[PDB]
Amino acid sequence: LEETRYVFLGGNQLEVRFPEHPHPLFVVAESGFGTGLNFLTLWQAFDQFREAHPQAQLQRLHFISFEKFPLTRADLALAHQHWPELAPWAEQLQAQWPMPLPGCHRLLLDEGRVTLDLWFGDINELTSQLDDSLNQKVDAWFLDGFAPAKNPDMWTQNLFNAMARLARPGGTLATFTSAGFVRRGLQDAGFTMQKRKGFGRKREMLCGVMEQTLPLPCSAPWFNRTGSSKREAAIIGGGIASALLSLALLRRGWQVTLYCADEAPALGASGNRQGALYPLLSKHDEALNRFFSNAFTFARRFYDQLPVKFDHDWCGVTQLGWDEKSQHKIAQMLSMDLPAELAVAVEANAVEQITGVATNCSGITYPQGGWLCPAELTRNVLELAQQQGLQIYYQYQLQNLSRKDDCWLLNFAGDQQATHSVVVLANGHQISRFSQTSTLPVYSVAGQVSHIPTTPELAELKQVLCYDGYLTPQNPANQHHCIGASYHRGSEDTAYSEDDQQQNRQRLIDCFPQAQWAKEVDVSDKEARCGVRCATRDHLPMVGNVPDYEATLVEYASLAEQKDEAVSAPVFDDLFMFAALGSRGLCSAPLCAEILAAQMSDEPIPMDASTLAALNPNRLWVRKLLKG
Ligand SMILES: Cc1cc2nc3c(=O)[nH]c(=O)nc-3n(C[C@H](O)[C@H](O)[C@H](O)COP(=O)(O)OP(=O)(O)OC[C@H]3O[C@@H](n4cnc5c(N)ncnc54)[C@H](O)[C@@H]3O)c2cc1C
Repeated sequence: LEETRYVFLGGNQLEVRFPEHPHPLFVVAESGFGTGLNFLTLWQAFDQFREAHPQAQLQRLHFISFEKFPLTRADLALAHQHWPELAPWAEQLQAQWPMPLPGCHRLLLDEGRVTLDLWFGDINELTSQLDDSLNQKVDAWFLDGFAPAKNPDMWTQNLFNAMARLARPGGTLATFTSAGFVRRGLQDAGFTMQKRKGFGRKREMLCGVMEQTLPLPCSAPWFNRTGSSKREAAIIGGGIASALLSLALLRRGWQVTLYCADEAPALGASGNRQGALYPLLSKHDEALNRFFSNAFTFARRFYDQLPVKFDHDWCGVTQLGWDEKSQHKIAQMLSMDLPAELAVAVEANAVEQITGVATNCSGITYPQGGWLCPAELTRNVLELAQQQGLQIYYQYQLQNLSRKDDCWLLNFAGDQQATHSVVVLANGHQISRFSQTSTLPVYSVAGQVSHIPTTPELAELKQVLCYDGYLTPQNPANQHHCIGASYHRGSEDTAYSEDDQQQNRQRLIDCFPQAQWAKEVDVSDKEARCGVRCATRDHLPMVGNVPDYEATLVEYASLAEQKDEAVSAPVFDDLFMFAALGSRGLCSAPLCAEILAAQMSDEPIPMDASTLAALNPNRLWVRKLLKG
């Protein structure tokens, strides 16, 4: 343990650099996370640092690391037992220890003080897939793992080059090994290397620093994500998206203001009483599946950590093949062989025990999922945000935006205007109401969810059912269930429809004609909540810089043939969008808020270049332009 401190903290001059670090955030990357020893050690060091030097500018730690073969958290725990001194940190690390899914996993520890990005996979396979936003963001490197002798496999020119790419100018690195090919390899990668006495009986150790500013690669500029240098932003919003975002920004030292068109928040699509938390898995869409898996697990972690009162139960969500198409989608999902803590098959006989209700058919189950009250969540997250200093103006409806020299002029309804440095459009299905956004491949889908009274037999239902519509367990606070899914493409109408009311029960009955419990559902009270989803085909949100449609057509007019020498993606200055959350919003919103707030602050974004491109707003125009 003292050798850990020596090698990795000492080798990077961290205890000295910290209090002199002229930035709010410090970024550290690690070739393997192993048992998490190095990270815990560093975390302790960081806490001691903050405790001893409150005046210091550096308030936040960011730690990126890789593990190819993660641990079961039981083994992680009893591994952590060897170092009792670190317990108070390790416990936290365990509390949030992520599920063994591929890709990037963000953990928010110590209420944001310490951010950990765990990438599960082969580090050499993953360096390729890392996002450009990560280039030169790394202040210090822990090059660690099994000794080069006895495991040369990890130590490759690939790795050295990658470390060189991510290390910011003046950034450092340290490793326990003095091995030659490592030194010369790191020198080829562009580091300036120095030997240093090893710890105790061991021999010389290596540490170096990047003493030059290398050229930044920018592989595919049409997809690239830029932030802002300005720290003051306005959000147009009042739904879950805006709330989560505002937390994420305030956390990062942003001065935030929210304008909402309605009297209160959560009167848009986020206004439901009960809504379902679960991932959309795809076997044949890589991005979609990656994103929903990681965003779903992050979502649960986040919701657990979030210090807010909101009705909810994670009771598990069960999805039944009631017919062919469904049985088949389910089948594919089960064919992709995923950890059972994510999704697992359920036979028709087990279905009654698990859901409390007999569907007379098999299905799949997401055990970590459930229902939550989105309206209460949004409302209360916003309240928390105001405490944190969020400035909210209700009844401000944004009519149009104009770009002045250093800012954005916002023109609202009712003769009101504001002026802000940065602007984010969070406003839901109305995202397209502005000239800058009018061409976006998003569309309105109105929908109606019915509020039904609970009954002794329905009270037996322990999980959210997903069939054609969906039926939630009752929320005991109101003694009702939500049952829903009315779907109208192209419709912005929020008016109650008796047709939809009736179709909500109908779908259920139709899916389980033999089931007595289902006949219990009673919509006769004409009670429902209606809202307008903003959707895309491909089913992913649009999060990032608002692209300039015309410029994007003019430039890129060729692309194709001309893919080199291309300009960065044409974009409006300091204008970002968080939108097209679909029907899956409670799942995607937290990690999106993270991705966007990270992007705007020029910090590390917790996701790979591909899935990120899959989330990008200029997506369709760009891929159509790539060919004809
Ligand atoms: C019928 C239905 C069922 C759903 N089921 C689920 C579910 O099962 N699981 C799940 O996770 N999600 C569900 N959702 C929600 C889905 O996730 C939505 O996409 C999500 O609620 C979007 O929230 P948002 O913050 O992006 O926009 P919204 O919640 O619609 O909020 C947009 C906000 O922007 C404001 N605004 C609009 N224009 C302006 C302007 N010009 N100036 C100022 N303010 C403006 C509005 O006041 C509004 O408050 C459901 C939604 C509906 C309608």
